[PDB]
Amino acid sequence: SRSYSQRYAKWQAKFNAFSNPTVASTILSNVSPVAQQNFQTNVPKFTSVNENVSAVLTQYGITGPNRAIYQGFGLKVARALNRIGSGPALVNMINGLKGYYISAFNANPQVLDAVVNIITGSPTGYVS
DNA sequence: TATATATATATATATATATATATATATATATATATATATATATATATATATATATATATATATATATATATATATATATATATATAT
Repeated sequence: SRSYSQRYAKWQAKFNAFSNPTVASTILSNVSPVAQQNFQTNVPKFTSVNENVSAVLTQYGITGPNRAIYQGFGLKVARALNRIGSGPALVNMINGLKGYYISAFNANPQVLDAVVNIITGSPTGYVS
């Protein structure tokens, strides 16, 4: 276990280390092509979500930051999908997620279902 | 010891020719400048008057696009760390 004093102390030491020209460049240049792979591998998956969800939002007349609300929701759905996969667990996730957005951010349930209807292909609850 | 010839100089006497300068007298031509008088042309600037075009900036008014940051609101992805929980 670690107290704040300890949390910070070590954080500082590592931050300092990293800031060193040679340390930063050593690490970053070594993980360059690796990171590139990872970025390329997963990012396109979410871009397509942003696109399709955007299309939906335009059909629903959603503008400004309100689009951003639903986009965040959609992205979250996709995230869970990637880290969990479709089926039961995803259903459990989406149900809670909807509750989160509906009541915490006053997102419109109906539109939220429209978002799910794209990413998953249908509203949740039932697997299909 | 003298004389002669051939070259390298210096002088005594004047003259001539050829080059390198300086002056006395004016004029002419050709170049390198400076001025007196105006005008013209061509370039290098500065100003008086406005306008136009092209570039280098600053602002007044809003909007748009492209990059460099900071924040407001959440979410996502990718990397750099710290922790909460176990493996």
